[PDB]
Amino acid sequence: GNPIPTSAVLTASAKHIGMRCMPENVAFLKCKKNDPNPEKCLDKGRDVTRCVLGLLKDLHQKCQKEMDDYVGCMYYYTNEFDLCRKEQEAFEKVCPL
Amino acid sequence: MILSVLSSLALVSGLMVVRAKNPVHSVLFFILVFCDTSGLLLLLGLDFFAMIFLVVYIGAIAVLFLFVVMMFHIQIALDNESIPLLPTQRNTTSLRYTVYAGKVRSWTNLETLGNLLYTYYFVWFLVSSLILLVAMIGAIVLTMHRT
Amino acid sequence: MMLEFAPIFIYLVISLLVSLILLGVPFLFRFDIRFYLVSILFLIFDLEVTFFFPWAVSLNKIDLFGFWSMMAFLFILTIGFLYEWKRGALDW
Amino acid sequence: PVMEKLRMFVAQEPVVAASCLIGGVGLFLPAVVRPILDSL
Amino acid sequence: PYGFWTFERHNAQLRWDPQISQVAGRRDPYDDLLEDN
Amino acid sequence: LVWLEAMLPLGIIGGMLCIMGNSQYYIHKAYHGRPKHIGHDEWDVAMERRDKKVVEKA
Amino acid sequence: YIAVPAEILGIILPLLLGVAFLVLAERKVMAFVQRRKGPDVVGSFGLLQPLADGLKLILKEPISPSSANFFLFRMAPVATFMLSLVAWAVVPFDYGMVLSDLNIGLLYLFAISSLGVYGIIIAGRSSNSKYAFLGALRSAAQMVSYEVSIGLILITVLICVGSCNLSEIVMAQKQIWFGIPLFPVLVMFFISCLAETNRAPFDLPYSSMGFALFFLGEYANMILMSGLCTLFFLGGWLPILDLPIFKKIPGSIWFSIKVLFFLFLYIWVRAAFPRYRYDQLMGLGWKVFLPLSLAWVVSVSGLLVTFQWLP
Amino acid sequence: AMAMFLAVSGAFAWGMYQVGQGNKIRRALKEEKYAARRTILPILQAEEDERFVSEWKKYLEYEADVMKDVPGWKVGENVYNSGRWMPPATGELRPDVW
Amino acid sequence: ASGWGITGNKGRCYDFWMDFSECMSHCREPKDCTLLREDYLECLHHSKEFQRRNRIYKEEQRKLR
Amino acid sequence: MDLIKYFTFSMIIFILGIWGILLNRRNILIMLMSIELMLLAVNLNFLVFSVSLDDMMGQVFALLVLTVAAAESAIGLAIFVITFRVRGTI
Amino acid sequence: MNTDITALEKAQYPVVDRNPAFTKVVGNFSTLDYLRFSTITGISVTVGYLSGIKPGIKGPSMVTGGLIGLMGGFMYAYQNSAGRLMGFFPNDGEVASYQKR
Ligand SMILES: CCCCCCCCCCCCCCCCCC(=O)O[C@@H](COC(=O)CCCCCCCCCCCCCCC)COP(=O)(O)OCC[N+](C)(C)C
Ligand SMILES: CCCCCCCCCCCCCCCCCCCC(=O)O[C@H](COC(=O)CCCCCCCCCCCCCC)COP(=O)(O)OCCN
Repeated sequence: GNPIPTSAVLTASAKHIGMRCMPENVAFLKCKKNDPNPEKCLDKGRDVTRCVLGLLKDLHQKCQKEMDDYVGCMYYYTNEFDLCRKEQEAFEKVCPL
Repeated sequence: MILSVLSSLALVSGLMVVRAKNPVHSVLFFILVFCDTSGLLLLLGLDFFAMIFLVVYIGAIAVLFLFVVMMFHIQIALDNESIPLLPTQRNTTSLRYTVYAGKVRSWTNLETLGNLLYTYYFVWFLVSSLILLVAMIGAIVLTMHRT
Repeated sequence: MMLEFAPIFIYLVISLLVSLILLGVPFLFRFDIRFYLVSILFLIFDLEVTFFFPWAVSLNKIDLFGFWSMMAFLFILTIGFLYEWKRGALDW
Repeated sequence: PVMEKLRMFVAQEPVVAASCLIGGVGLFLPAVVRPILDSL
Repeated sequence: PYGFWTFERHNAQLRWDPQISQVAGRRDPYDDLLEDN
Repeated sequence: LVWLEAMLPLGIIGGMLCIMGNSQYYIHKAYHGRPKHIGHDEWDVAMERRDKKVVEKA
Repeated sequence: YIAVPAEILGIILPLLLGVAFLVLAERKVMAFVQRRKGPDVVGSFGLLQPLADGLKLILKEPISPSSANFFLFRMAPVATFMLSLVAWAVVPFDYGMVLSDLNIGLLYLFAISSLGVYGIIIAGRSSNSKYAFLGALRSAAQMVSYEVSIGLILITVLICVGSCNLSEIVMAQKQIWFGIPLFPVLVMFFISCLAETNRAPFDLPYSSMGFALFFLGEYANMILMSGLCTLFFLGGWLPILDLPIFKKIPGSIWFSIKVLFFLFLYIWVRAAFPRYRYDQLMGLGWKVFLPLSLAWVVSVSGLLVTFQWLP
Repeated sequence: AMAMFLAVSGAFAWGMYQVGQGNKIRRALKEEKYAARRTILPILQAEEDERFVSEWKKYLEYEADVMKDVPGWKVGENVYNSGRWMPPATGELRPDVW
Repeated sequence: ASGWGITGNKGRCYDFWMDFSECMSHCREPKDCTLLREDYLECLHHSKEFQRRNRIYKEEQRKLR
Repeated sequence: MDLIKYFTFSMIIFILGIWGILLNRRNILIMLMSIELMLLAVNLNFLVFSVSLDDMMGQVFALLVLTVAAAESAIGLAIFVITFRVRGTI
Repeated sequence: MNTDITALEKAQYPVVDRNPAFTKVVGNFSTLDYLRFSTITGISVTVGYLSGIKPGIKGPSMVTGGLIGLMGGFMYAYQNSAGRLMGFFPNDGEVASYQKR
């Protein structure tokens, strides 16, 4: 049920992540900018992970077939945006953002 | 492993260079020295410098030395600065922190060099140009006999 | 990022082996000074070509300053080449 | 003069004249045209 | 002299590096990740 | 008409050129399942390593 | 990872077969140009001639001229054959059909081409013939003098792309091929490759295998330069500029077609023109091609910088 | 003749314009690719941080046990007087290239 | 020290160098910026960290026998 | 430990170059190839240190020293060529 | 590219238009600047003419010396005018001209 957050899924859904996770991503990046110590940024990282996996679950629940082929082909061509355009438009037609 | 053999062959080649009877063999081992040095540089990730070593050292200087040797006579002839780390890497390899911020847009050894070779340190570049011009001028005046 | 040279090394080894096989197929059954001047010119212009390679790739970052630095470099080597020309070192 | 010495040089050195012309154009563009476009 | 490294003529990197701090090739990796907004 | 007899060896060369390129597209895919990606940067390399580790984990 | 030798064999053996059939195609086209028919008896249309020549050359009982160190003489053809073959590990035939995807591919090709001078020099010296030594010495200088121009033309190509990756130079021509704007550059590159390979008007020039290895290396260099001329200027595997309905044809076919076209130009130029002299080869390569290549570099860089059309 | 110069010089202009126009598209595509990387960096960095902190807990648990006897020790003492955190060094001067 | 990194980012040890040099810009006695000089020199070579790891390994080996 | 090996290799190359300059005082060509070996060793030092310290001041210098080494080769070989002509021997 | 025109030793005279343009410095040439320009050019031309008689090239040597003199004198005059404008040399007339501006 829950998609595996690998390169194909993450890069395929990056377009939606960049429009629905800007608060958490910006907060985490600001925290990392001040201090790069991993033990002092675990609170923001968990928030980012929880905000991203919810989006990944929602996408799979809404358009399962329009996303499975897209992520499979992204894995096939190694995250090549130019070679994956027809299916990208198909997947972005169901999800407007 | 790869470092050890690629260094041993270069040491033997250099030893043969400095202790060769026929200068042709000396130049041939002098080529192998840079052939091994290029691989050693490639082990460091400096792909551009290894290719330039192939292009310049054994592409221009070695050819010039070979020309001079052949057609002319072929006549006969540690703990202070950086203490080494002992082999404790079973746990150290796991302790490898990767910062993805520096990988999102990564430069190559070529464009990293060219970003500052021509703008922030251009005077040294022009001084090397002048050195090349001096070499060009001095090649003629020493060796030139027309008609 | 440097993982693409191992195929080249294995290619070199296999080309070595196949060349040795090809050689083993029939086993089973004075001085001229211009030759030095041409090498000198080649060395100089090979260094010049070497110095072009960072410039051509990184010509988008540097702009109107690196271009003119390269132009001054080329002007100096062009004066050198003109001296090479009129002195008759390019003739045979 | 100029229109005769230039003609003599171009006639007997066509390749040098062509290379000099194209190089002069390639140097003229970023020296005289680029600042003009910088105003716009 | 007593503390010649404190003189202004001997402190030039302290005034040039801030001017070239944002040049590509010297930036903090996280700097460019936040310049979008 | 009559000039096509010089195009037979010159077409065998083209066949050899095609087969050299197509031999590394079905052999490399055979033992990876994926065509070779052009433009490998350290981001892509590291992300492939992370893919291998996550697939091995689950 | 034991499949890498399979790829290397699959790129090497068809290369040798293509070299043999390229010799046959040369001997056939040079015959049809001269209003005769080339080798036709052996095969259906002479297609079996290279195999017969190879077998006849193998079954000769040849002797080795061991009146030398016998090491440099025997390894010089090997030294040039390795270098001729190793340049094919980076040339891409389609999108993802390259053996080794270097990020320094252009400069790697320049290096491989520049180290090809040693084989002929060592062959010239190892043979005791003084005149052969002088001939090899002249050929090395010619190859060097035109390698300079080849490098300067590569710089012009690299300026418009911004990356040394050969597979990205082709992708940079999706708008138009670089042979259309830089047509004089294409002509100069073809002529330099003609002089680099000691072929056509720039062609001034032992037994059994050594000569066979030299011959195979020279023809593989011909094929490599014909491939480069279409890899840099004719769009590589990219289809014809317009009419996008034939897209069913694989991209590897277009690369093959363009390479065959450049090989046909090689044979045509050989058949159509006489041979230059050495005092004219060096002059032509040092006073007509160096200034033109440098001026084209300057012009392209100045035009791209002025209008901010850089990569 | 003269028309040859016209056609070659017009090709050199129109083709260079088209080369610039295609370089614009290539730059846009590359920028899209980069922008798709800056939106998924936080989650990858978060996972790396979790893995590293777990492994660091393991390493400190290891080093505390091995030399409990030694009087002078601190167990995970920063070697930097400033107090900044830095990644543990390795005996490889270029690890992420091979 | 220069700050130009190998991969196109800020140098690894550049921040330590800029802390040390800023300390030395308003300290005529160099015995009070020693703690920053040692940090900069330790970022270059990692001598202290390697020494600590070697000590841990030696202690482990001694306990082994 | 890899920096130690990289420095030791270049130190041995430098020592070999000095030996060649010293031992082969009779021959001139060896006295040039030994200088080139020394320059190679120093360039390797600069590149290894630049990679180790993560600084670009060693790569720029290696590129700029390549030019000096090549120009020294050119001038030295020209001087040797004119030297053999005059005295008729090496 | 980032640039900085500030100098280590501060100007001891009033500074007007701290970073002058090439055209403005050239337009600031005074009678003394033209005098030194002409003096350097004439000296160079005379030296070139006198030194080239023995080889047999009077005109060519004249032109070479004239080019050297023009370049040197122009850069000397530009140096003086820029220093006066930037405040490193006594700019008695510059402050008088640019105060009423
Ligand atoms: C502009 C940027 C720099 C461009 C050059 C850069 C490279 C430097 C090259 C310098 C060497 C070449 C200089 C030009 C050589 C040609 C000289 C020339 O044009 O004058 C000719 C002829 O042209 C003339 O009419 C004389 C011109 C010289 C007098 C001109 C006035 C002095 C000018 C010097 C100051 C201005 C600098 C030059 C103008 C910019 C020489 O006169 P004669 O042939 O000897 O006279 C013929 C009669 N008889 C043989 C019997 C003696
Ligand atoms: C789709 C595929 C299309 C075909 C692709 C392949 C193209 C090549 C096809 C074959 C062409 C013929 C090849 C013959 C090979 C030998 C010819 C060499 C003859 C040669 O080098 O000419 C020299 C001069 O001309 C030269 O210099 C020749 C080079 C000129 C290059 C063009 C430069 C023109 C620049 C104009 C630019 C203007 C537009 C841009 C602003 C010597 O001639 P000489 O005896 O007179 O000695 C010079 C005294 N000066």
